[PDB]
Amino acid sequence: EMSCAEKLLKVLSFGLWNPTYSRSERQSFQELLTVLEPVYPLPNELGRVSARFSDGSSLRISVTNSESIEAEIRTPDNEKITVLLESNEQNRLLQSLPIDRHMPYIQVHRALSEMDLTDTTSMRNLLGFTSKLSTTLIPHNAQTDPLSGPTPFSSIFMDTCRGLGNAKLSLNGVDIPANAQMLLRDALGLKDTHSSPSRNVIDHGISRHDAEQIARESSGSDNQKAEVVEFLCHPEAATAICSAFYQSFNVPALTLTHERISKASEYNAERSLDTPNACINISISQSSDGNIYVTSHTGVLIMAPEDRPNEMGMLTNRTSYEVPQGVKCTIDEMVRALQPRYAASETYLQN
Ligand SMILES: [Mg+2]
Ligand SMILES: [Mg+2]
Repeated sequence: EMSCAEKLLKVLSFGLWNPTYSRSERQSFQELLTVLEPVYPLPNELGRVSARFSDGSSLRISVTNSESIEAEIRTPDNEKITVLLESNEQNRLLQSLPIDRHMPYIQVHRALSEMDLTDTTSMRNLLGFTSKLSTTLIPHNAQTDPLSGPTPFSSIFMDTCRGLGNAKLSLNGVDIPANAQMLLRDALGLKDTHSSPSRNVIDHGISRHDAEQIARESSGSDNQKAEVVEFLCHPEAATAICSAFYQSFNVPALTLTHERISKASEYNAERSLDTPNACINISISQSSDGNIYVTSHTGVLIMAPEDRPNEMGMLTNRTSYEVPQGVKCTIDEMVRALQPRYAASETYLQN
């Protein structure tokens, strides 16, 4: 029967919300979608996405600047083919990929029927889904620019302390679980919440011994573990990982959605629900030429007015950037060199 990559390709071609799927099938297909990862795109691509499944199959999807879609599928038989896909109103393919697009509106998605926003777990679950869906590019101004103001990136290492062990993190699609993230925080030298990385890490990256230990705890085949190790030993791996946690990345998105942010906050207060103020989902990618790419997602709750059709949902902010060679893990270096791009979506719970 079909490989995972082939299953995912089918779901994407025909759309996750296809009438023939039951709720239970829709749920199972969403777990396949979790394997999709945004990666560094080629110069002619608006977005590139990659999934490597444990059955040995893989799917890489490229969207050209002209929104042409190509999907390279590798299946256990040794077969390797590139399929041409088209996005239409029926499949919502373009909407079902972790890519940024210019659009006249912030993209709206529907959550699966079983999703809710009761607690930490359910909120992290929703972000697990929305981090795989499309976002709309938003402009910043001097007021909302994460890279402007008196002290851009000043909170970065506290943000990293806050995020590690409390975030979804993948490196080349290899999930780094909570305990491995705590090891990673130690390896960076972030011993306490008011500290910055050790000088040795800044200059040489994470030690090979520390990198091995972190990769060991993580998912992945042995080859994929080697990928993670080689990534971690780069001085700019520390820059990538730390910079990804910046709390101010989503300020443009928060500003344009401030009423619905406020309504969600008031609604949860009123019925005493304990939800986090934000959830974090990060995918870092290094290409075989060594180029490092960060896609960082922050989800915050939103709620539409009572008289509007929707109720509770999530505002997802996607921040994308390259970490250039020679950018060391300091505030000044991040400010000097990083040039992020910002995009958002709104995803609402169903009836
Ligand atoms: Mg790679
Ligand atoms: Mg309403």
